[PDB]
Amino acid sequence: GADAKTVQDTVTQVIEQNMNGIDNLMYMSSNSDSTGTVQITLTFESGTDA
Amino acid sequence: KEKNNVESVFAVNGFGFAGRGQNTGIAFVSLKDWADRPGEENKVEAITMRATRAFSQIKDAMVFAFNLPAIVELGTATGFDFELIDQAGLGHEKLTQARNQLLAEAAKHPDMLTSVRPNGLEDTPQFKIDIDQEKAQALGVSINDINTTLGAAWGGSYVNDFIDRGRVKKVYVMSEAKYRMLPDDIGDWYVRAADGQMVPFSAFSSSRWEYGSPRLERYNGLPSMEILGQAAPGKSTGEAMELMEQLASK
Amino acid sequence: ATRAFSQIKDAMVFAFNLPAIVELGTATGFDFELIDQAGLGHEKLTQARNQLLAEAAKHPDMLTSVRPNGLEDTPQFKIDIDQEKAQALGVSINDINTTL
Amino acid sequence: QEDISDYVAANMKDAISRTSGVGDVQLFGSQYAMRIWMNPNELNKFQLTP
Amino acid sequence: PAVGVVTVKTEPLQITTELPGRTSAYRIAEVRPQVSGIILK
Amino acid sequence: PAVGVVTVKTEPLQITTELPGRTSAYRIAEVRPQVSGIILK
Amino acid sequence: LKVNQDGSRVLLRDVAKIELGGENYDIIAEFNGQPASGLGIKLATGANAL
Amino acid sequence: GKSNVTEGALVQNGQATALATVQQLDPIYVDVTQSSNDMMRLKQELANGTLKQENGKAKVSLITSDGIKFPQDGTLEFSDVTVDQTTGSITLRAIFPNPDHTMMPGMFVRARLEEGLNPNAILVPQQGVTRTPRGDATVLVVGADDKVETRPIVASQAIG
Amino acid sequence: GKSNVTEGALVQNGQATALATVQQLDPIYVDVTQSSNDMMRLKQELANGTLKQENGKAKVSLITSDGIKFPQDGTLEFSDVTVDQTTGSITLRAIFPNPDHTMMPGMFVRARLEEGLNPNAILVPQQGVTRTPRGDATVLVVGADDKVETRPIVASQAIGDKWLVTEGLKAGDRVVISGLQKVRPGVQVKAQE
Amino acid sequence: VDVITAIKAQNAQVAAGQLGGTPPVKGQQLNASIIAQTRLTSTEEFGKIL
Repeated sequence: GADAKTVQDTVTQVIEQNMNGIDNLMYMSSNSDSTGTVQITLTFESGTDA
Repeated sequence: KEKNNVESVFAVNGFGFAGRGQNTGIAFVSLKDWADRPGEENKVEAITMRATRAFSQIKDAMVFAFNLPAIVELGTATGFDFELIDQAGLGHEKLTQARNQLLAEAAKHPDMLTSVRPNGLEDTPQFKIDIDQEKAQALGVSINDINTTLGAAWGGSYVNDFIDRGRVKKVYVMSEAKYRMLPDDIGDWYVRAADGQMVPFSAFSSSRWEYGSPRLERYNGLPSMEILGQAAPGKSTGEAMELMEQLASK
Repeated sequence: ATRAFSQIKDAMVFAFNLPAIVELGTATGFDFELIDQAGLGHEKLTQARNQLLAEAAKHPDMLTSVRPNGLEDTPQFKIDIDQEKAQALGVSINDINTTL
Repeated sequence: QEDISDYVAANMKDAISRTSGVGDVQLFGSQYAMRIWMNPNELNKFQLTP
Repeated sequence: PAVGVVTVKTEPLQITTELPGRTSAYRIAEVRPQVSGIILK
Repeated sequence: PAVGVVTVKTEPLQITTELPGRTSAYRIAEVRPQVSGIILK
Repeated sequence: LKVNQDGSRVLLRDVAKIELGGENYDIIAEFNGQPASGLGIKLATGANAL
Repeated sequence: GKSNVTEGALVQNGQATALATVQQLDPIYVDVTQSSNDMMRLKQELANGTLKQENGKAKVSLITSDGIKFPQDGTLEFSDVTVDQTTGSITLRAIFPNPDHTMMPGMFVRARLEEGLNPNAILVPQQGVTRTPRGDATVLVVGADDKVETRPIVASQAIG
Repeated sequence: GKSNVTEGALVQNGQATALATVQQLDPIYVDVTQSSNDMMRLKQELANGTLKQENGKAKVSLITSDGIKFPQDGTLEFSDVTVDQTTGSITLRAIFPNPDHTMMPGMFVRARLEEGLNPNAILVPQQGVTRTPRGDATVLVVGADDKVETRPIVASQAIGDKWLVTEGLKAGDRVVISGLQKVRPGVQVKAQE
Repeated sequence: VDVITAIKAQNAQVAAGQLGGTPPVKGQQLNASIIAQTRLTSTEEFGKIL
């Protein structure tokens, strides 16, 4: 039921502030939407263990 | 004093290995390039030894300058990492007591060792405070409100989050320091009665000093007191470690 | 298809057939990011972004097909609760929010 | 030092945290978090509680 | 080894009860009609 | 270094409290039977 | 905090102040005696620190 | 108003309820609620400023619930000395004209009070105002020699 | 005050809601909520002893929400000894002059109320105050021998940064306050104050 | 339930705070840890669970 904004703030960044000190991170991408949805993608060096 | 070898300082109050807290702090130094720190005096060991010696005339401090180890993952310093343990359940005290029993005896061997200390904390005086909820219920204030009216005014407490410049941070409510600095203000705090009447916290409350250790520690799942220091100049550590093990026996 | 659908109204539509690999490209388009370092805010970015595109779009001899991947703002239905009224009414917020 | 304290944690640490090779960061400072300062006597003045 | 110390010196003390006392009107006396009937003016 | 500058002086400001409130008649009377019985009409 | 049926407004700030501040005031750094805030920086186990 | 009673329903002398409520329209009342120390702050504010002229019977204006401000201001009537124990309420009444009966008493419409303010001391555009670090505004401010020196300030009520 | 009734509204005799509220603000009363157990020690101490008073009753102070003391003090009228059931708290009604119209019926403003004014207080910096054994103030004061000897005592109620301590210490005692490392009991020591 | 909530009520951890904890007043020199209600260690205590 939420907007993307609400989602982003009480969840997305919440998780973001936790995401650290994990190896082979190239980058992290995130999407919040008014569907009440989240997807946070973290891109790791190839051959990094799945 | 050390300006000549010292480029810079980075110092910390409130944080430091062997437990946090206001009573503890630590320093980070940058010295100048060796090429700018000729001779051994301008090399850290003496720099420590000097600073260590001087810091002896400090008051209320255990203040120890130290170089790092070769592998710095295992330790903050050079020197030797030793474990006192409570095997027999002899309890915190004998552990504490029989610990000093060592630092007592070891202090008579500066020939071997230097700057020997515990890496761990002593029992402090905790302030215990006691509800009689009966009186509280008798006064028709519930206890949680106290519990709220307590932890936050005296401890502060976290609530929930907000956003500052596109990112989240934390909400805090707490008493102004001047109102939380003493057992006096304790009952300067109030509670509203279930009938709406405001209730002095001291009314239902009682308190006393206790002790606690600000910290506790174990080894391999047993209570243990680490001890630290160095083999005095000219002394290899095995000599020192060994020396300890002998003193470890008494 | 790409040509034909174009004749429709309202629909960013295209047919596509995915390359040998998502990442692997012998010569296609790029993946770019405007970011907010200062917490400037979205609207500042859009006007920063739309600033880039409008400047971007001026080099067809170099740029082509420069597009935001995402989505423009939309009218919303924003209730501003007068709180005092409610609690002047004795209604509880969460129930209000809840009931919403 | 608080002005600096917070700009760090927010603008830096996590990326510093997400950085390759960084397994842990530790702040010296603190992040801003709203400090509400409770005057008991003004509560009772208003008959109020935390 | 020298030590910081402070000698004894009390004698002087003043303690008081400080707190948000609840003030009230000196005399309120809401006006409660000695009579029934309509309010003219 | 050339900047738009506004030199500050004393500017009288009548901006003041904007606070809450509820409204009432005046004019906020009632009709209370002072005589007891059945309402005929 | 609440109001009245009349609406008289009992506010959060209607008793005590409020301002930003560090999560804890526990910690302080100075640098060369200059007020400071800093980062403890740990190498994640396994990396080339250079 | 309505008939709080219907016909045939028994009545008792001076009974609890009222059969019905008549009400006026011309001058309506809104209850202006004020915070204790503020009313007190302002009364010692009397010490500096105010300055209310003079004609010390103040103007009052409204943003009606639509968010539109009531067409014409209204008379701030009196000052109650009343402290609602749960409130701090300084609550006043500024009687307001209602020719079109748009006022509809009982509502919850707010209201701002304009008191004569002499303390003409300071204002400032926002742009010269540096919010963060917040709690402290600092402005870039011309030094004596044209050497720029900002100076700490207090930026509280942003006036437009 | 306001009118509980507009014109035309019926009223009864001595009816429940008074019509209008008269009031007299020149003087004013401040009911001081007091912890029941507290005032005990008060007379408990005031005969304890010591404590003291000004010989009269009663001068109350004020510091209002501004964080400032009210323009002047006020008179404590009395103490009604009845323990308030749901406040479990004695109340103090101190009539105060309010010929500024500054005070208002109810506040309830902070009232600092002067008290026994202890004639002799042992005030040890809460630095030098180290309890032992459990909850027992141990002062490290070193006598002429300059061999530190921690002399157990009980710190009185905390005050300022220091402990008032009703007992165990005397005047002229040099408090061994800091140096908690270089001083184990009995060790010789060179004082600094 | 009367029993339940009571059990929960009076057997628990009530965390407190510090005397002298941060931020202090300048002129402070007596900060420690505050101790307040805790879980019960013995049946008889539980009986006094009230």
